[PDB]
Amino acid sequence: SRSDTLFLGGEKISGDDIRNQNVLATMAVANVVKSSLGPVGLDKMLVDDIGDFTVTNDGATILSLLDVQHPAGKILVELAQQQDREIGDGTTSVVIIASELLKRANELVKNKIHPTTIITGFRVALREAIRFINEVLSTSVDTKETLINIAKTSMSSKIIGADSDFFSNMVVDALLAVKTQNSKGEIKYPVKAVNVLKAHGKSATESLLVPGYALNCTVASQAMPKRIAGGNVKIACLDLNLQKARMAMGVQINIDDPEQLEQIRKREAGIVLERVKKIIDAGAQVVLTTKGIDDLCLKEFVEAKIMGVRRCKKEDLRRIARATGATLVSSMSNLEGEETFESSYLGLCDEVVQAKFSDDECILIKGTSKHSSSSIILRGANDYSLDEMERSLHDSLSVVKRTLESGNVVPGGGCVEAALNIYLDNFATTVGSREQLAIAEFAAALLIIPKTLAVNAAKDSSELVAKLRSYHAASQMAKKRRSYRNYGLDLIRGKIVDEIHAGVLEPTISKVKSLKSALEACVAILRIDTMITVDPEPPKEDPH
Amino acid sequence: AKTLVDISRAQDAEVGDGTTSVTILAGELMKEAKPFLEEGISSHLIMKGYRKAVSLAVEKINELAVDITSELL
Amino acid sequence: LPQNPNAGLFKQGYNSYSNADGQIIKSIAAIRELHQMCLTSMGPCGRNKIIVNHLGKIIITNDAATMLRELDIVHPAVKVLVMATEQQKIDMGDGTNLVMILAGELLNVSEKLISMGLSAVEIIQGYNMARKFTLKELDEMVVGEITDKNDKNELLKMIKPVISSKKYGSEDILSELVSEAVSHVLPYFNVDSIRVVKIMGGSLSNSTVIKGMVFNREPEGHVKSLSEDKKHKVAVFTCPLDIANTETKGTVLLHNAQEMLDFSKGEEKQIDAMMKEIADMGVECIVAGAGVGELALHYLNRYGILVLKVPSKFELRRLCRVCGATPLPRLGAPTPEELGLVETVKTMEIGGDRVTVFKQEQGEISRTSTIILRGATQNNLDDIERAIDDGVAAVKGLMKPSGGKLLPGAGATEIELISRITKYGERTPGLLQLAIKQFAVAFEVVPRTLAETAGLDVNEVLPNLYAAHNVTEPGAVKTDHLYKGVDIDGESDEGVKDIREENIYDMLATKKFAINVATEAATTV
Amino acid sequence: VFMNASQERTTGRQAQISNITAAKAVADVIRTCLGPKAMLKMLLDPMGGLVLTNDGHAILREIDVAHPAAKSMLELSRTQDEEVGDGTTTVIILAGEILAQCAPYLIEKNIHPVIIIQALKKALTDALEVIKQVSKPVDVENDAAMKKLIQASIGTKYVIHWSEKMCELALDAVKTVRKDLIDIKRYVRVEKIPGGDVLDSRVLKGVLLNKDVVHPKMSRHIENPRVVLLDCPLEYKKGESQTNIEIEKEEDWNRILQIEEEQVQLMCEQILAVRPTLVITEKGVSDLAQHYLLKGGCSVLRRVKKSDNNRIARVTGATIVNRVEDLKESDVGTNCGLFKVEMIGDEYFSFLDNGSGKACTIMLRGGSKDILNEIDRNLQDAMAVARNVMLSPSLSPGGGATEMAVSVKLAEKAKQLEGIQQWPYQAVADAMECIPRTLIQNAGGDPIRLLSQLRAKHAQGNFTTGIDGDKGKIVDMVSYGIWEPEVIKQQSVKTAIESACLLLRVDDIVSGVR
Ligand SMILES: Nc1ncnc2c1ncn2[C@@H]1O[C@@H](COP(=O)(O)OP(=O)(O)O)[C@@H](O)[C@H]1O
Ligand SMILES: Nc1ncnc2c1ncn2[C@@H]1O[C@@H](COP(=O)(O)OP(=O)(O)O)[C@H](O)[C@H]1O
Ligand code: BEF
Ligand code: BEF
Repeated sequence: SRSDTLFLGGEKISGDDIRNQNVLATMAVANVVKSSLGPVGLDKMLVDDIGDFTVTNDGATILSLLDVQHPAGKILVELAQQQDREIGDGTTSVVIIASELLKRANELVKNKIHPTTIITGFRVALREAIRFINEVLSTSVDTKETLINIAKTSMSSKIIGADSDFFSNMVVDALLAVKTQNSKGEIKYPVKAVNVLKAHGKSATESLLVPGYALNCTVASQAMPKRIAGGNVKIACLDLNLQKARMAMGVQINIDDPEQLEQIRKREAGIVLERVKKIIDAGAQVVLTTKGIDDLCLKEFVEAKIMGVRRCKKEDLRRIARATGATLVSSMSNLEGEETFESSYLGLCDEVVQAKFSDDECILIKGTSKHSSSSIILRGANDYSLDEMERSLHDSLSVVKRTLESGNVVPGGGCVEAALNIYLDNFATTVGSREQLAIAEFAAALLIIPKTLAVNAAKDSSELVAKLRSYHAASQMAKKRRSYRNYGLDLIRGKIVDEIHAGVLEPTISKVKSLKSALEACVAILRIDTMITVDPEPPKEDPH
Repeated sequence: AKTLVDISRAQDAEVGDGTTSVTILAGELMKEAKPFLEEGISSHLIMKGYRKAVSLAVEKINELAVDITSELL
Repeated sequence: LPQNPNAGLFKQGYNSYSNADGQIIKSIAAIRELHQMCLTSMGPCGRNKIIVNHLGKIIITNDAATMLRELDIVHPAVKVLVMATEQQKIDMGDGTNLVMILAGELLNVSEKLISMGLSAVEIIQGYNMARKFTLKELDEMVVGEITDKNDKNELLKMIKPVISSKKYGSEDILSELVSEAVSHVLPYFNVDSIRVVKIMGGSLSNSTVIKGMVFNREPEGHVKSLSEDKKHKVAVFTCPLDIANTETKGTVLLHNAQEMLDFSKGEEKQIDAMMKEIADMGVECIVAGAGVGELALHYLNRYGILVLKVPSKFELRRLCRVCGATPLPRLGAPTPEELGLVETVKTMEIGGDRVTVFKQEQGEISRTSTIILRGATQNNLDDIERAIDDGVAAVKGLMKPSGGKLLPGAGATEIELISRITKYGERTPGLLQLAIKQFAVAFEVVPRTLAETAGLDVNEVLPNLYAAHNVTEPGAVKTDHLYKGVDIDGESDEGVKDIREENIYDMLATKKFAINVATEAATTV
Repeated sequence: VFMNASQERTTGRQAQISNITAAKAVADVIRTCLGPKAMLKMLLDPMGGLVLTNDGHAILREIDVAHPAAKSMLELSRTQDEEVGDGTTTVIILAGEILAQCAPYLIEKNIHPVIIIQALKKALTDALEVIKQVSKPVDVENDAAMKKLIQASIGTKYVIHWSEKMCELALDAVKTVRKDLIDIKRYVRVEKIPGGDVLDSRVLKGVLLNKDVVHPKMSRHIENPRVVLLDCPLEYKKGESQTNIEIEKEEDWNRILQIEEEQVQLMCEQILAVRPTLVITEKGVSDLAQHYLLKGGCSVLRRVKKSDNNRIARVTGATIVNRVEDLKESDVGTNCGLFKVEMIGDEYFSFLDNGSGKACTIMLRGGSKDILNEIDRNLQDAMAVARNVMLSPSLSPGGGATEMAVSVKLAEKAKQLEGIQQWPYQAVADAMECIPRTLIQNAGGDPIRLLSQLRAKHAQGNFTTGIDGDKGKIVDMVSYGIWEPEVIKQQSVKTAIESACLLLRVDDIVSGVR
């Protein structure tokens, strides 16, 4: 035995046991969320071991709440949160593909295949797989009509699926209508998105979109107006923190002979108000700071009937000022010598009304100089849902962005993942020999998804998938069209149906970034045969 | 159970009178909707089936309408 | 700082009270727990669940009356519906699932009625008045020609459905052995005589049925036993074969040499004397049932006489009823009017085990027979004897007139009843209407439960059956091995009538007890 | 509240998959031992088990598995050694491999066990036919048909290097009993002697045993002797019932003494009047009992093991007679050609050579107390494959051959029968390659090239072609001395699959407490 090194707490598994422990560890994190995907799929609830719950159908967020014990599992969790960065949706699915790739890969080396051969059998099947995407996604460049379809397909297999068509547009419209920027000669929609809130209580369907931002804040002093509308309003996003003023540190104050301690006491406050007025004198319909206004400096912004908001969200006053044409001012001084302020700093909106939403109230900002402001204020039964409703939002808004930032889209619904299944094996198997058996499993591993889309329905679905096969295989082989292929799964009603004929549609990007990373993960684990795991640092527990 | 006890205050703030009732309805709403889960095909067919419900019901809930003078309150 | 609510009325140690309505909601669910576990068990196309004894033994069955037999429950309410199935399996072989299935459902559907506004007393009378109508209506819903019992013709037709229910797929071959072991009992008949003996080795399809019981034992007398004969006449008796031992106090005292020098001989004398006496009678085989003496065993081996070691007191009987002889205490004094002829008493070995048998009869033909079940799994071979005992109980009912009345099983009847029971409550004024329309839909179990087993979209199977009231027999059912809804008449599938009646009663009886109780005062430890 | 706290339950896909993939465990361990490049295992149960038997049963008994869907394999095996000697290991392989290939459908489904169950239930009985088609008794019929059917069995065991000896060893003893045309498989006796070697194993053509003694002056050997199977105690064993001798008078005691002496004195003389050379009894005579018989030149016997003496009469034709005073002259056994006491190891065996006698006792010698036993169990798997080779002169062309042939059959039928029954048909079909798989993986020669080239050929002919690693590559196992009795391959599939469905007939599993 051994001696080897080093125990205790430091151990290592070898060859078979690892290649297995790795696969088990992957099917683990995988098989949990293998129910989620597909319209037929459901949501789950995770317990904060302190009672607190959290209902969610998202695969990414769901795996995070799992805790990811072990290297192989956490590796998938890491691959998950990658997908949101690429896309935003499909996290639930990407994990599956990967897991299935290992599952099968190992089931090959368990057949004494050897990993090197396999790791290439994917390396190739992957490239050719994208070469087939070149035939599918391209036809999906031309087909606002098909944008509401993509935003809708991002609703199914989700809570907001029941109100899909309704929120399908609330999603599209804010980004399409009011959310466009431009940096260094590039046009793109907010990959950081547009403020979305949640309204406790109220109706499901009645989630109010807004023709402006929805800064979540309350009026500084009650004495201020609760609304200032009409047209051409004076907005001011001032991060000056115009509250008070204390001596500059390191600049101590020792007085004498006076009898002048008072001659500057007020002078400390004066310089504050002097700057406050200098700004109020340029517009001051609404003032929005980040640091906050002071009681002794609110009375001044109050008497003038100027709405003032104490300490706002810095990430907001930016997006707000960018739409109203204003300029989020940092320091008062502008060149030297300057106080200063210029009416050229203020913004341009229509209404600044502080609305109400069930025991709560937030200030809205409707209309802007540049018409780019959108804020969707959800509203449902409990926080437990109103939050998850947002998850379907953050995960659907994305699917659109990625789409509108890449002309190419793809017929989802198990369609693509079905064509590849037939296409590579029937047509990839030119090399043959052993490498063939590898490519094969790489294609077979793809069926994993279409399968679970069906198994999600209690009813025997072994056949519904069998049909999706013969159909898709029909595009070429075997033994001027009209092309009889391109169909897909209609989970809602059993039997195949053309997906393009339906609202269903997933961005090509998503079908790539996920197909690609699912491989690297798989590979990286294939190369594994020994996991040395050394114990951490124990407590001193010194007998002396 | 923690989601229900939440609808209580979830409702009280919005109108502030349907305290006792919303819970009594929310609950019984599932009891007489349960045997249609297993005997029913899925939990999602019931979802869509509920929209056509709340929609129609809110309508009927509007039929029985009265006008407030704004003394008589 | 406080606070703390005191205790309203005290008592001893700890006791558990249960408000009746609350208990009904609460205990009606406990009941409901073992329901979803018994649903998947009933019917052929179903499933079997393993159970590990409190002693560690492993058990697998389809029978729901056994699932509970191996199950240690705590719920005083569930205890009832368990006592039901168990209090039936003994009286009537099959039908143990229709017990739980209905019972559970009856409670399940009664809930709606209890919540609507009804009262337990109202609910009871409701159901009850249905049990009297459902029992009678069925007494005529038969239409299944009460076939007369002869040979294997009618037997195999009935004994199959009783078997194809759990051990599906071996229905044919299985029941074959059953009916086989049956027709070896010349027709009042005793069910108990057909014993079963399973021995490991080969596949189940290699099992056989011999006219006479099998002994997993070797013939005594060592290498001095024949272990092979031809048409030998046997003689079985209990009393110990050895010397006549003093039942009370008794020893052996000797005074002088002549005594000792001869006492040793005296034994030898009596020994041979006793033996040869019984041997001359033409006795070709002595089946010892109690005690064996080596002292006198010296004699029996030499002439050429067999010797079957001492079985159990209860096994000697079923044996004797094969040979034709009769047991008789005290050694010697054999009576030819108490002797019996046995065809063959050879020593064959299956699975490599030394075994003696009584197989085949020229001959006198045994009154009791045993089935030899070869298999590969201790567990399966056990849940095969069960599917057999079920059958042996179905032939026990057909043997007592006039229970030999068939009936459209396979859900057929359990579906027609749906409407037939509806009408009764459809035309009975009062609040009891509801309590009846419920008892009716309660029978939705058997229908759906069959469909859900095969993956059949239950939402289609039910509607189809409703359309198919055909009244041809019916004439209408569901076979998991086809498309849409099948036809009972065709498959030759029909469940014996009386079994259903017993099931429909014991359930409506048990379900009523559970409904009847209002408060449960459970103790502790 | 029920259920009782606490007893585990797995409802759902759990037990459905955590029983097949759990049975796969034990089925993943043994899957290395089989065929020419065998992998024998060693294991230390509680206490110094220190046992190394390649008998798949013998192995699956020591694992003492606790899992239900696993103890099924420790059962599906245990049976084998009841019907057919060898093959015990190969059953589990398929028994599990079936369960294994049942996972793919069962998981991407949406498919109830009942479907899969009967789906294989057909394929099984389908394969059972093809087998019953291949065996042919007996083209070149010879008494060597059994001999070479054993070299297929002993092959790749802890005796293969020295096997051609342990081959003729097995056959001989088998053909000593009247089982030809019925006779037990017990009469051959396997004895364990300490020191020695496999090659130094003696095939006594008679009997063998050792016994306690009280005086060695007896004759150590006698040619063509007279053997009495007495079965009595002669020292002075007290009467069964409470035997007592109350006395009266002064000069009576001695009378009783000389009487007691007389009683036994006579019995002893009685033995003499039989003219024996060696008295063999199953009970104890020590002291004067030996003394006298030894003076007469007869090696007395301590009671001889129960199953021991029961061999001696048959070999010697004698009949054990518990009575001494009625001993006939036609009850003795002289068949013994030469009875000596040739000491071996640290012990001393009394061998009754010579024959017309049924129990061909084998005194197997060994070099290690853990190996002598690994050889014993390495002949139990042989003597039985011989016994069955006799009972049914029908021989299956084994060596992964009968498997590769059955596969093509099942695979043939499945295509015509397309549907949700095609996959499960192509299941037992594919899974039938379980054997030829690691059968080669154990060796080393590439398996994938081998079967991808074995199928590609066996498919176009070569019905009885297996994988013979003697020369690498594969060829018709029918030509070489590769013969496996029919019952083995047949019965095994029906059995391995019997559980390969039972474990699918499982819904959930409910436990207990201690
Ligand atoms: N072809 C068939 N043969 C036998 N039984 C069938 C057949 N088809 C359906 N069944 C079902 O099998 C019987 C009931 O199953 P069973 O496990 O015996 O319940 P129980 O023994 O408690 O009555 C039928 O009455 C029916 O519902
Ligand atoms: N000459 C051979 N070449 C290759 N394999 C062989 C040869 N002879 C026998 N075998 C294999 O070994 C045998 C299977 O035995 P197995 O159940 O695996 O363990 P054991 O022989 O101990 O019972 C078969 O005959 C065959 O599969
Ligand atoms: F279900 Be029955 F008792 F066979
Ligand atoms: F090891 Be063999 F299968 F008996």
